[PDB]
Amino acid sequence: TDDDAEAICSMCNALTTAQIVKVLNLYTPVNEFEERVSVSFIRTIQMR
Amino acid sequence: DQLTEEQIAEFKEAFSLFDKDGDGTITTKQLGTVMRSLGQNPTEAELQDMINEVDADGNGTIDFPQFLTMMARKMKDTDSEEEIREAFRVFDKDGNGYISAAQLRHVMTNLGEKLTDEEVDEMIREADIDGDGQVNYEQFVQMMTAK
Amino acid sequence: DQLTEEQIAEFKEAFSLFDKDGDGTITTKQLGTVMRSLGQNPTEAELQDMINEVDADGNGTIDFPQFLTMMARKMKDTDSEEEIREAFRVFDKDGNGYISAAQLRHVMTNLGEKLTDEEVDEMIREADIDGDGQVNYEQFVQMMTAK
Repeated sequence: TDDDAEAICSMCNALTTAQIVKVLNLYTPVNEFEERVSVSFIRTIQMR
Repeated sequence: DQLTEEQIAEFKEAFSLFDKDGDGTITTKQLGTVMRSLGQNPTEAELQDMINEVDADGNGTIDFPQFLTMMARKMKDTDSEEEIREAFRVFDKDGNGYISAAQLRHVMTNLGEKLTDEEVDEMIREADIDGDGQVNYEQFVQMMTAK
Repeated sequence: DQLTEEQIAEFKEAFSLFDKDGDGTITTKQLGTVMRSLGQNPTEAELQDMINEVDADGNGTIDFPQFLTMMARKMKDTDSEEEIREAFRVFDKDGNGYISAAQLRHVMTNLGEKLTDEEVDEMIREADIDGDGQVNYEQFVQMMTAK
């Protein structure tokens, strides 16, 4: 959710934006229940 | 099936525990709550199965004899605690018998039937589980399924 | 903990006050009324437990010496106003410091032993919060103190 995006933006003080987008995009669902990050989330993080 | 008289009296007592409507017949909405409070665990999909089987009339409140019959069928097949212990030890990876509270909370919230975060938080709060330090699942399983 | 002579005399005075028979013995219902009125509050289950312990076999109607003996074996020191307060807080489903009149009447009528409606209305009236439909637990405990 976008609320998750805002909470992320709150806790991303130290890391640079490029590092943040890299780490969030390169996450992969190791197990079945979790689900892959959606492109809209990347966009929201980038513009935020 | 066979149902003892004390069991029938307890079923009557539970049949209107939250019958704030005053009808005297518990609704299917809290029916699963009734069974869970009565010591036997019905699956939510199974709970919907019973609801669909019984609510064919569309009344919304289960009849008492139907509830007793399905309860007798429930006690016909009782889940073993050792099965839950095997599942918990399977979930743990290190084999130390301790599982991270955050990991278990995440597993409960995400996989399968969603569990409200407040339910999980109350589960840790009651079971003296520590978030930072992994807590043995064996003692918690024993205390919950003391039977 | 055997009873002292002064307490025995006061107990015999209460016996006489409830000695409707007038022969120095009282019935099981009268004996339970004595027990409840004395300040100690053994549950209806507990009252039945002591009744079955005596079995009304020594004298048919319970006499004063048997009452003293059962006191000697059934001192009730568990009564405590703070225990009443914490039990009331646990009983409060809402947890907002107010126990709903509807909730308490429904519990008394159904949960545990069946309680008559007149008595329940008596408690709701004596709480003096009958109009609101939700009795404050704190003030209820403050007059529980005399109970």
